[PDB]
Amino acid sequence: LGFLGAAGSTMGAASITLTVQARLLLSGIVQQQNNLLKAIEAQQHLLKLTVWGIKQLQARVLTVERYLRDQQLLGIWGCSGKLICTTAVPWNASWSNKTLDMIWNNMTWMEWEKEIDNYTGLIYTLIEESQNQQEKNEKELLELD
Amino acid sequence: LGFLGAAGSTMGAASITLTVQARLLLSGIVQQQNNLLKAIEAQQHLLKLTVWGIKQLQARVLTVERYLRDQQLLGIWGCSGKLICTTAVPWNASWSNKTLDMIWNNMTWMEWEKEIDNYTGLIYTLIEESQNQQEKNEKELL
Amino acid sequence: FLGFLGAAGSTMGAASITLTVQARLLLSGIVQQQNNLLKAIEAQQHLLKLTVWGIKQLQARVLTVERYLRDQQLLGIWGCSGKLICTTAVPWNASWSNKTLDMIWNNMTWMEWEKEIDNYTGLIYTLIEESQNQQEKNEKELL
Amino acid sequence: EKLWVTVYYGVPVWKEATTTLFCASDAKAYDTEVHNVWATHACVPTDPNPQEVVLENVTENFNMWKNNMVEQMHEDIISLWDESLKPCVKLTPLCVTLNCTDLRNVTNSEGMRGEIKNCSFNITTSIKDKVKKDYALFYKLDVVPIDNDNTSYRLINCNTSTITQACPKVSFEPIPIHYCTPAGFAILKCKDKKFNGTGPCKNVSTVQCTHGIKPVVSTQLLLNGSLAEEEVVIRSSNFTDNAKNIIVQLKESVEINCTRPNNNTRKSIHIGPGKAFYTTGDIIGDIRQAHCNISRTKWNNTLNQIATKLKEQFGNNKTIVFNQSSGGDPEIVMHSFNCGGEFFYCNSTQLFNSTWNFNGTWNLTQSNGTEGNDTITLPCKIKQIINMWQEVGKAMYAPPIRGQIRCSSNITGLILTRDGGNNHNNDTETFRPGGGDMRDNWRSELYKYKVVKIEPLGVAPTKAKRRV
Amino acid sequence: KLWVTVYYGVPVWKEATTTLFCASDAKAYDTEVHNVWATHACVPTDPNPQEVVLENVTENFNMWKNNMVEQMHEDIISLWDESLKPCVKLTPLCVTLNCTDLRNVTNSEGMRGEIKNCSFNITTSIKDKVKKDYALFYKLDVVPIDNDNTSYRLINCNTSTITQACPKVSFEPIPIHYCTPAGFAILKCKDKKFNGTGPCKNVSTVQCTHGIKPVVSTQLLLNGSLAEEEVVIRSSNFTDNAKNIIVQLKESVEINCTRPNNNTRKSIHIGPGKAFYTTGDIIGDIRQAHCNISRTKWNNTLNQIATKLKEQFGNNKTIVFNQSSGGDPEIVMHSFNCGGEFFYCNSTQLFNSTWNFNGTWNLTQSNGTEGNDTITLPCKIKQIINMWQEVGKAMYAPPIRGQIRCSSNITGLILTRDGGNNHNNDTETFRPGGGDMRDNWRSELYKYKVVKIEPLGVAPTKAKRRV
Amino acid sequence: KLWVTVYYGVPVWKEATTTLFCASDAKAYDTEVHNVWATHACVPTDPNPQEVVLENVTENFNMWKNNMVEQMHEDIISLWDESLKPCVKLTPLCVTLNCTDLRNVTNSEGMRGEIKNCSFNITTSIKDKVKKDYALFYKLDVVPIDNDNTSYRLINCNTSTITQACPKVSFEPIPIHYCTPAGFAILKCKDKKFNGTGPCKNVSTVQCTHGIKPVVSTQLLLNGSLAEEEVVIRSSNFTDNAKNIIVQLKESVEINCTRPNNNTRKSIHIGPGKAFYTTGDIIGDIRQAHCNISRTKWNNTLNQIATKLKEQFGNNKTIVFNQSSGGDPEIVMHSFNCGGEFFYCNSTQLFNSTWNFNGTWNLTQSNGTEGNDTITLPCKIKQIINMWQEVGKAMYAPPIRGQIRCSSNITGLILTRDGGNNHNNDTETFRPGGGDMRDNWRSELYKYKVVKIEPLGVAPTKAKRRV
Ligand SMILES: *[C@@H]1O[C@H](CO)[C@@H](O[C@@H]2O[C@H](CO)[C@@H](O[C@@H]3O[C@H](CO[C@H]4O[C@H](CO[C@H]5O[C@H](CO)[C@@H](O)[C@H](O)[C@@H]5O)[C@@H](O)[C@H](O)[C@@H]4O)[C@@H](O)[C@H](O[C@H]4O[C@H](CO)[C@@H](O)[C@H](O)[C@@H]4O[C@H]4O[C@H](CO)[C@@H](O)[C@H](O)[C@@H]4O)[C@@H]3O)[C@H](O)[C@H]2NC(C)=O)[C@H](O)[C@H]1NC(C)=O
Ligand SMILES: *[C@@H]1O[C@H](CO)[C@@H](O[C@@H]2O[C@H](CO)[C@@H](O[C@@H]3O[C@H](CO)[C@@H](O)[C@H](O)[C@@H]3O)[C@H](O)[C@H]2NC(C)=O)[C@H](O)[C@H]1NC(C)=O
Ligand SMILES: *[C@@H]1O[C@H](CO)[C@@H](O[C@@H]2O[C@H](CO)[C@@H](O[C@@H]3O[C@H](CO)[C@@H](O)[C@H](O)[C@@H]3O)[C@H](O)[C@H]2NC(C)=O)[C@H](O)[C@H]1NC(C)=O
Ligand SMILES: *[C@@H]1O[C@H](CO)[C@@H](O[C@@H]2O[C@H](CO)[C@@H](O)[C@H](O)[C@H]2NC(C)=O)[C@H](O)[C@H]1NC(C)=O
Ligand SMILES: *[C@@H]1O[C@H](CO[C@@H]2O[C@@H](C)[C@@H](O)[C@@H](O)[C@@H]2O)[C@@H](O)[C@H](O)[C@H]1NC(C)=O
Repeated sequence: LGFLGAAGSTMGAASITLTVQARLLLSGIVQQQNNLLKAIEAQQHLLKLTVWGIKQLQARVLTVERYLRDQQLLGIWGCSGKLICTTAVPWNASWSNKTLDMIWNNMTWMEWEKEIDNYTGLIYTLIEESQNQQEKNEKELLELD
Repeated sequence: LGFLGAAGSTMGAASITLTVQARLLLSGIVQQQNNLLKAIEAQQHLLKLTVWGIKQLQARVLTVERYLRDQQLLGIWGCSGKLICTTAVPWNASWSNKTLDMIWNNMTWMEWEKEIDNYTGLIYTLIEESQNQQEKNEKELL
Repeated sequence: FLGFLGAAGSTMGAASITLTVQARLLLSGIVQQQNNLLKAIEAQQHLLKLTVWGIKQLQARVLTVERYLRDQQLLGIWGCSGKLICTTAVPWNASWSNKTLDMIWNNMTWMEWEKEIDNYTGLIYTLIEESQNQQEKNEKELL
Repeated sequence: EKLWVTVYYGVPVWKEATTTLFCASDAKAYDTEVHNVWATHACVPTDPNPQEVVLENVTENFNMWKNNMVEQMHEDIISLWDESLKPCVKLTPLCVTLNCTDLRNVTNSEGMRGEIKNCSFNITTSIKDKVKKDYALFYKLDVVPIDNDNTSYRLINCNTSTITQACPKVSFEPIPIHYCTPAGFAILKCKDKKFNGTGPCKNVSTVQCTHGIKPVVSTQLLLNGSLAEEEVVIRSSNFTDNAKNIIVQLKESVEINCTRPNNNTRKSIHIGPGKAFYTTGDIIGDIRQAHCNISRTKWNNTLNQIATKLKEQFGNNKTIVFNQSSGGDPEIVMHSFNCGGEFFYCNSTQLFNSTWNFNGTWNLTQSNGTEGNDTITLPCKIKQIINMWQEVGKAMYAPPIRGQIRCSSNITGLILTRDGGNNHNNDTETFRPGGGDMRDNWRSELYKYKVVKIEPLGVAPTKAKRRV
Repeated sequence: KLWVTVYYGVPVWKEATTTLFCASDAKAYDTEVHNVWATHACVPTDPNPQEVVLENVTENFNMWKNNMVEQMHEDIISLWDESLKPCVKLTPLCVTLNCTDLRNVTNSEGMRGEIKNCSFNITTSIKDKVKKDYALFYKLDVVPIDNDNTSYRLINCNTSTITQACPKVSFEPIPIHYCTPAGFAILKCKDKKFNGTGPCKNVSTVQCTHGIKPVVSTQLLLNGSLAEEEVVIRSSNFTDNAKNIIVQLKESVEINCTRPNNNTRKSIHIGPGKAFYTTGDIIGDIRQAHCNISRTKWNNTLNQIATKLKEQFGNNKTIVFNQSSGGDPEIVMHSFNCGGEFFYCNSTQLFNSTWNFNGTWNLTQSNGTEGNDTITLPCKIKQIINMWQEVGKAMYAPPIRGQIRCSSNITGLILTRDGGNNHNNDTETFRPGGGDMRDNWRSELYKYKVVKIEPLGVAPTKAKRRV
Repeated sequence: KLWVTVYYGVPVWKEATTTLFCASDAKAYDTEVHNVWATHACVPTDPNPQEVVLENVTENFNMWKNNMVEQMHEDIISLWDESLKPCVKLTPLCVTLNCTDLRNVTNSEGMRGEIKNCSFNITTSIKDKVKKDYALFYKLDVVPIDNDNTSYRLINCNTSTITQACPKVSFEPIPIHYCTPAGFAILKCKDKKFNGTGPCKNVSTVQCTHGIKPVVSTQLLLNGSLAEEEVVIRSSNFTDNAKNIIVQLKESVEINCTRPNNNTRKSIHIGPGKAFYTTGDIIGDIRQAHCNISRTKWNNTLNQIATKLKEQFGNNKTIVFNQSSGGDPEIVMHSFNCGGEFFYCNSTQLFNSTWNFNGTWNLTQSNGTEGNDTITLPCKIKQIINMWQEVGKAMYAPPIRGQIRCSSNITGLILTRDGGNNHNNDTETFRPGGGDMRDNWRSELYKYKVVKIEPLGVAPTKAKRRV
């Protein structure tokens, strides 16, 4: 339930309000359903070393891996909070030529990130290192004074 | 170590003492025994088999997700930080119309959950939806 | 700059800047994340059922997950969960290595420094937990 | 005019990805401790309320011919069958010369010519000191003639494989299986009422779990599968290539009443330590050949439909011809499938014997009473031994089911092969029934689905900036 | 006016079932026992066990419905299956046997064929030549076929596969601390007296269970635990007769058991390198295996048990200890494993005591310390152990070279109350029971209940979000 | 006054032992050829490995106590066992064999009786007929029994169980990358010359080992890694004797090896679907397998190794290169696998030099191919190969159709310093060694070591908390 099926809508309207409500719905749901089924089956003890059981165990690992890598990344860039955080990293001129309206009201999320793929590693690295190190230095200076 | 010793005590007795501090130590001890065990066995390599290798592996899994599913809950309502955190959700009198004396100085945590068992899921979902309203207010402030 | 633990030969101050890069690869598991995606086979045929490598790879995954989970749990128990760097109310007892900050941040490397402190590592960690418990009791006194 | 990088979690963004799948069947299947069912033991509970969020303004591309899930679950059910029969008896000692009678007797009208066989022999059990003469019953399909001495015979795949009987208790009724994905992954559903199986799909929704899919395996005729919507739909890798099989999904379910009208007493000979070879004891009453009931008009109407469809695909001014399989392994030559566990090889010659015309295909068939459309009866056989489709090795024996057996499958699909014979200036297109490939029988259920991982991380410029 | 407040780390548990792992302290592993019952997989135990006391707690306990009893049952089944899995199947030795009387008539010799020197023909790795040879078998192992006053086989050969237990693997019991994973806890009922299931007022909690020796024994409990201050009777329904009666003793009764023979351990090469192990011969007199019980001590314990059984079924009823009714050898005769060797001991002497409520009187001891202090249990020996749950999967115990000497501690009983026509008489006829390993484990895990830990909690407080 | 400051992601590592996974190149999967005994399970190699260098670091190494050697040793053993375990057991074939030394006395032929046309009687899948079937074997596979001129069997029957390799699975080794799970790292010594134990001048790290081809070779290291500017000699104790001496070469020596026989593979069917693969016959003339080796190249290589050995055992020394003393063919006669067939080559020619005190230094020159007539290696074939550390579990190598062609590069030598009573002579002798998969692993893993990365860190800082 609450699966983000608003890929067709551009970040112009859905991202501002509709997606965040749906995202909170999905995060709570994909947590409630998965762990509900897990608890029920674990009590039943039907789970075993059987072929299907090793498929379930492999998937249980993948869920954990995906969730943990995501949360790690988020915490490694300070955004341990909610789904929307604003970094102090400027937008490089190398990726541009699109107006705020283009990026938001005209470009769908799937289409937008499909042009940033050549720069995804650079953007993610230059976010985590910049803001996190700078904020650590600031905290240290404030505590010293 | 640091196991639920105050579970026989009432909600308030337990809260003013062990729940705030001993339980924090209990989570640390849970990590300490895991840190020692998961290391020493890693210095064995006779582990990670099937007859007991799968048993311990399944247990380690179950610990992992059983802890994450709670971290996730804390994340969905924003309480990823302090173990004790309040909510903007008003406690509806419909859920147990009893005075705070009967709630804390009387009911113990174990019997408290049984009366609130029907409310549990309802309240947990209400807390996250209230967080969404607060997040929209935060966007307005931004 | 340095791809990985380049600041290993560097002192305390130099290694602080690259901490985020070294902390991203803790659970990144980039080599393991992609399975046989190029050949469009998941986990090389679900680890070929339970082949010798299948077991080895699956076990290596849980260790990356539990090791990071344990580290994050430690961060959580002392409060500074999300924060990579956090101050603590624990005064630094002068007994552990009587050295000036200059010698530490400008001369002593992190790898060489965590051979001295190994003796008192657990002591220090528990001191941090009790200081957080003291902070919680002080908060209860305020309430 | 300053834009800063802002991290957004939970962006509606997915990418092509292949992953592990896990089964989910039914709570009712667990109820009554059926156990024998070889597929529901480790399945998780199906969510009673499915989640089918619809996608709007989306035209996702789909390639069912390049579907991961197909191969994934193909090897899954290939291994799943192997694990089920792995603890069961290996019928290695049975590879012996057999003294086989006429039927059992000449107590004679006579529609049989050897189906009972009454193969007798001398075999050794776990007691490795005494030969133990006895006898069992086998349809000619399982007894290969040897030595041409007259009554010398041996099991069909003794010199090519190892025959393992299924554990008698093991029941072989498929139950709906809902593939579900680990979180962070989703299944995209191509909910268009008409899909070529290739190219972009406009009407599109998604599910965290596939709809119920019985892993029914059948050749030529798809049984108890899925129905097409409003129109019969034909999907091929390359229609103009002859080698490519042709998936034909019917929009109409056709009832096929298959039965084994022989009351059978079942005898369990003990061979080896606690290992027991289950075989037929005898047949009570007359033996009647297994038959299947097919409505003539309903089938001919479906024939008209698929014929018009193949004309539309190729040339609307072509003659269509329907022949039977050229030759090869029995599975492809005749419609074979499991019924209550016993396997029936029905000579579906009559099913594909009608040739239509571009000039023809003008009207449909209307029955004038029950005796008008007297249901066609298909000559069906029983093959107890089945070699794995992929490898002649590890052939599996089917324990005989005691007494009466009767099934009522609904034909939901067809498998066809075009032969590029020299009929250029003839336009006479011949299509022959094809099968022998489990993957083809899964492509006919997985086409609408597609697995994509979800990467809910996203970054975009915003005038907002982190406080210093 | 109040708001719900999320509470993490709340003292709340719930009954649940979960995977549990073994833990042996690796003392056996450092010794180098070559993996006994999979000791190389048990994680080392905590140096100091923790048993936090749960004051003001009345947790209900249900030992009969406990999941641990069945989880352990299946895990122990898997252990015994893994042990025999790589071992040598004995399919070729399912043949006809030419057997002598014992070893010779140059023998007093009360034994009447317990060695039955059997000889036969076999096919070794060289699958072209027979090889006559002789090995020794106790009558329990060999069944005679056709009764032509000769010709023998093996009891389960035709209907069941036998697998010889590997000699390198010892079968000595080792303590096991079934430890629960984090987020789960084991509740420990510390009442001085229990009825199997019921509310418990003295309760504690353990991260791992106490060390447990998974011994499979029938009609007796060996190397087990001791009750507190009083013998305790436990049964799901004492009022019905079909259910077994679990008894736990307050004191231990030493059981000196030994095979007093020097045995040469001949090995026969069968197939490609697979060596079937047997007994060459027995140097010296063939003294029958026997067990030593204190006559006074066993009577005193039997009177304690009788008084407890009287309490259960009224003072009016008198307690009768009759011998096992009949059935499989393990049920009819008490049977265990000694030093990797399985015994079979006649239990008639132990269960031949009738107690009248009028005559109960006191306990009978002896000023004399010499004579009438030893109850010698006539023990026979069986190697081919039939599986307890399934007809197939029978196992073979290789003989242990030399004399095998053991000394256990009788720590309880397994009994069966019958529906006799002596109900009008008012006599409770109690007979030894066995054949179910779950009862053996119920005798240990009764005091434990598995509950998960839910640190999540909600609570109305005057506190409100600091927005 | 200072306060503790918890640091996360700090570059501190501690020597650790952990499980590692294999990551072969994407190209190996692209072939679609069935797994080569250890291949498909592996994850694909990351296009470019990260070899981040650790400047200002002097990390100590211990190649002789590295866990990875043992871990991989066990991995390669288990990988072979899993690959050949589903295949056919050749236990039914342990039968008396009637053999002719040569099918035709075509005199001529170098072989005196290598062909040994052995015809046996085997029960087929049909357990009713004995079918006399002929098959071809080498002397190394058949033991003469009964002292009869034609009575033969197999080397490992009563001794061990033979299992043939599945023909579809090939044997061409492929480069493998050992990668650690995240939070762990591999340190690579960058020192041009390394003793293998002690501090490293330049250190680097890789999350993945360089590609290693797990070739198993004796007295030689084939298709192995090379040294830098100088042949390196490593041994835990050079002053010891039993310690095998590892040598890594700086220059690769090409070795061209081929079995020059066109062979047809008869597939005899034995039992229910189990088909044993043998040799139908040899097409054309029969030529013994050989290997070609440059004279000068080998001599100059021996010159460099002899200099290195005088350096490590006193400047004034005379090193005699001799052959193995005796024992199993594995370590006496150099052996390896060419195209999935085992080759045993008598490398007596390689080490037949007495040497001079000052004869060294003048490197010999190639005055034409007539001068440097390439060294010919008398090679044999042993189809039945035995487990190196296990008496049982022997494996049969199916024959390969056609003529095999191989061209590996010599990259290393294994040596054994004998402690002969010749200290006054100062004639150091170094016999070829081998016989241990670990020795091969140590040669390629010397530069690697695995360390857990602890991101948790402590440090006093003036910074305090916010009350
Ligand atoms: C791999 O490489 C090796 C190395 O090149 C090849 O083998 C080499 O072959 C060389 C000959 O071709 C051989 O050289 C001979 O060495 C003999 C002994 O060497 C020592 O002694 C001499 C002389 O020192 C003496 O005097 C001092 C005091 O001044 C004393 O202290 C000493 O103890 C000695 O008494 C030194 O020069 C060396 O350096 C060593 O210390 C010599 O006897 C020999 O001299 C001549 O006599 C030999 C017969 O006795 C004869 O075989 C040889 O050819 C010499 O013949 C002379 O006369 C003829 C005719 O006039 C003339 O054409 C010659 O040119 C020569 O003048 C040589 O000096 C190397 O010792 C030897 N090295 C090794 C390690 O074996 C090997 O072939 C090659 N393999 C391949 C496959 O390529
Ligand atoms: C893609 O999805 C759209 C929307 O569901 C499909 O269009 C729908 O087509 C059906 C007929 O096939 C229409 O039903 C008709 O509705 C009208 C009134 O709207 C009524 O008068 C008719 O009797 C009939 O019931 C339906 O309205 C129509 N929906 C829309 C929104 O136009 C379309 O067929 C799908 N295409 C594919 C390729 O799947
Ligand atoms: C073990 O012994 C206990 C007693 O120590 C038995 O428990 C008691 O059994 C009775 C009847 O089975 C329970 O019912 C009672 O009935 C009267 C009828 O008026 C009612 O007034 C009581 O208050 C109660 O309902 C009783 O609850 C139960 N427990 C106690 C504490 O008495 C038990 O049956 C024995 N066996 C087992 C397996 O526990
Ligand atoms: C099913 O229909 C689609 C749409 O017409 C076909 O896809 C087109 O293929 C042609 C080439 O034959 C291209 O020129 C078009 O651009 C394609 N359209 C798109 C956007 O998909 C598809 O080939 C048909 N498939 C079958 C099996 O007939
Ligand atoms: C037991 O039953 C008694 C019935 O009368 C008794 O009959 C016999 C057994 C005599 O020996 C004597 O015990 C009695 O006269 C009841 O009187 C008695 O209360 C019942 N219960 C007890 C506590 O014994």
